[PDB]
Amino acid sequence: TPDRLQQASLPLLSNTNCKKYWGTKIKDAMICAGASGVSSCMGDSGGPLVCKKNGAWTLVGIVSWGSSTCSTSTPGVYARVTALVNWVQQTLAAN
Amino acid sequence: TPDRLQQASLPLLSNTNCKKYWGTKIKDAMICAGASGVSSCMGDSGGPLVCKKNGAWTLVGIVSWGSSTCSTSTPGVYARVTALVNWVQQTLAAN
Amino acid sequence: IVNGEEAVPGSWPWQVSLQDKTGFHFCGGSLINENWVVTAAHCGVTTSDVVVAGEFDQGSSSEKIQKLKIAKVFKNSKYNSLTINNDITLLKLSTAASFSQTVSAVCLPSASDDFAAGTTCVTTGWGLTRY
Amino acid sequence: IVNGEEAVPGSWPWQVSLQDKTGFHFCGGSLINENWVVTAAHCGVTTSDVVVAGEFDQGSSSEKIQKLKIAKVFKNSKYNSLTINNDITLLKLSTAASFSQTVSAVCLPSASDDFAAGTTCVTTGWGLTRY
Amino acid sequence: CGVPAIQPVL
Amino acid sequence: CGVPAIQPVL
Ligand SMILES: CCCCCC
Ligand SMILES: CCCCCC
Ligand SMILES: CCCCCC
Ligand SMILES: CCCCCC
Ligand SMILES: CCCCCC
Ligand SMILES: CCCCCC
Ligand SMILES: CCCCCC
Ligand SMILES: CCCCCC
Ligand SMILES: CCCCCC
Ligand SMILES: CCCCCC
Repeated sequence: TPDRLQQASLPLLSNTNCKKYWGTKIKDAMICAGASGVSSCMGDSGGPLVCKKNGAWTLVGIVSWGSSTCSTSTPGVYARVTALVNWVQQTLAAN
Repeated sequence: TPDRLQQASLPLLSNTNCKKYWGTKIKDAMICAGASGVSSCMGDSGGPLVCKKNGAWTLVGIVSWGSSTCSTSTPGVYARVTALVNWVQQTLAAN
Repeated sequence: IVNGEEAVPGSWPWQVSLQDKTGFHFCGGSLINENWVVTAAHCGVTTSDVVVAGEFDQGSSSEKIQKLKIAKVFKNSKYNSLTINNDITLLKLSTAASFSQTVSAVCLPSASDDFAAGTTCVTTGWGLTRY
Repeated sequence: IVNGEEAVPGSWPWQVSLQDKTGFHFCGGSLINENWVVTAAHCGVTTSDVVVAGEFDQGSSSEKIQKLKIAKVFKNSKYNSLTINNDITLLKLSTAASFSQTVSAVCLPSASDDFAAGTTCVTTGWGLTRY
Repeated sequence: CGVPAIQPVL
Repeated sequence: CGVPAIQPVL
């Protein structure tokens, strides 16, 4: 575990292309990124995957799971925030 | 996921013998069982591994993790209750 | 349990089912006494979740199950999320279990307790029977 | 991040560190506003755990970090522990974050939001740099 | 503890 | 939201 905050650029893959690595473990509320030479790893979980949209950094994914070895050739799996923003908006409104 | 409660007999392995399958992922507060033809699987987690001692069923392990495929040739990994009973006794006393 | 057998109703008294407010069983557990339930730290139990004791058939509505509310979650602070070591959490019930012919406590070992390799034990629960 | 780079101090404002009462960082998180933090459901966050904002160097005692107490854990009830699907939990802070030059909120997308394959984004955190 | 009213059968 | 006071450098 590093003492200071790290960062890594990486591309978004398609679920179809990601099912080639993970098959049927990839579900609708999951979005893959990686296989680029970098990899999120144990301790990064819960963390953010951000992309810029209209020059503002916006939450696209949550560090969920991937390779047990954090393989940088194997795509990481993040929770698809786009599919989970409705529940978040519902929760914040009511609480 | 089955509708009714299942059960399975299985032997306890040695950590040394279990490190042959899992290597350095096996830590001191973990105890293996399985590779016998049965396997605990997703949804069993948190569950009990009991052995009889003096004719009373006693908590020896907690269903933790194992094979992603629930392979019945690969040993499952349970939390070693023997190593975790001191903290439990401390917690119940104080709360 | 992949390749397991159907348990006898009521025979594993301490076995409880952890389910969220959707009705979904995500983890198992064990009654160590009438107000405390032991489960795995990795299970991620909150207080929106419920403990269900006295159950055998999850799809049977005639069963006299006990839906127990969680007051507090006591995760073991030596629990390591990265290695998944020290994976044990205690659940203090806000409502105490009524012990019966089907609801009871499993025994806890002594720190000094010894369980040799080659010894046959038993595991129970409603986890995948196939993958 | 295996093969990542050291971030610039203060540059990822919303990034927070989830740590138990032992001081141990188990998961990351993101401030969506001054009273709410988004993390993963599988992280297993309780209220004995603390949210730490305004941090860069975990081993630096001179930093003006913000240790935030969790009031409630809102696990997504569509979260599936077996498949690890719908892995998102909200954390209501009992004590609100003070937004500064280093502590702020990341933007949330619209359900309708579109992010194509081949698009380059960024991931941050204090997870293993090697395995 | 450890002794069920309904007995297990393996 | 989304616009830090300290700017990222990749
Ligand atoms: C183009 C550089 C990528 C570095 C990480 C694999
Ligand atoms: C001796 C019978 C074992 C059955 C499970 C593999
Ligand atoms: C627990 C029963 C499993 C039967 C199918 C392998
Ligand atoms: C003794 C249980 C029989 C059904 C599963 C093989
Ligand atoms: C915990 C022991 C309870 C016994 C009731 C008579
Ligand atoms: C996040 C930095 C990793 C460097 C070692 C591969
Ligand atoms: C830009 C960060 C440099 C240190 C890690 C390669
Ligand atoms: C959530 C918006 C806060 C703005 C304070 C002026
Ligand atoms: C689980 C059996 C309990 C025995 C003591 C009343
Ligand atoms: C994270 C930057 C916040 C911009 C709005 C005050």
